[PDB]
Amino acid sequence: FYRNALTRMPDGPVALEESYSAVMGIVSEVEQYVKVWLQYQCLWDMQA
Amino acid sequence: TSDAVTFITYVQSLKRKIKQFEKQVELYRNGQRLLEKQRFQFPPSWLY
Amino acid sequence: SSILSEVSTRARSKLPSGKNILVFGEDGSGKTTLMTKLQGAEHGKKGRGLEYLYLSVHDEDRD
Repeated sequence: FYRNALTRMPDGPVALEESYSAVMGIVSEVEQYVKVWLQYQCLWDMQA
Repeated sequence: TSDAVTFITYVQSLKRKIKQFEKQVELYRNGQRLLEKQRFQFPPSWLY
Repeated sequence: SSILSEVSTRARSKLPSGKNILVFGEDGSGKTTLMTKLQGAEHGKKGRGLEYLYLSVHDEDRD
């Protein structure tokens, strides 16, 4: 079964590259939101 | 020879406490690992 | 102000994280199979382009 369409790309790996870039941007924003949101867990670490 | 025999009897007395101190080391390793897995804020004055 | 913030800045310690692994293997060399065997899975997916998976690391000392 045919696996060569990536080399048969007329526009070059840019479309795959931009898809990967979108994925990394989404995950980076998600983890950035988590980091500031997850920061609240340090409150318990720190007794009265 | 009095000084030497005093040193020898002192280290002989230490011989008995050697095993108790070794089991103290083991149980304190256990307690420290439990405290770490209990996630307690170790004081700055803590000696590791 | 702050204080409640500045006390929170002295968190006790941190565990290692953010590690990454890079590899090359020729097409259909079992590279995907052996990568997925590291974490124990029998087989992942043999595809095209960069692939991504995990590395299940557990430390009993740190739990």
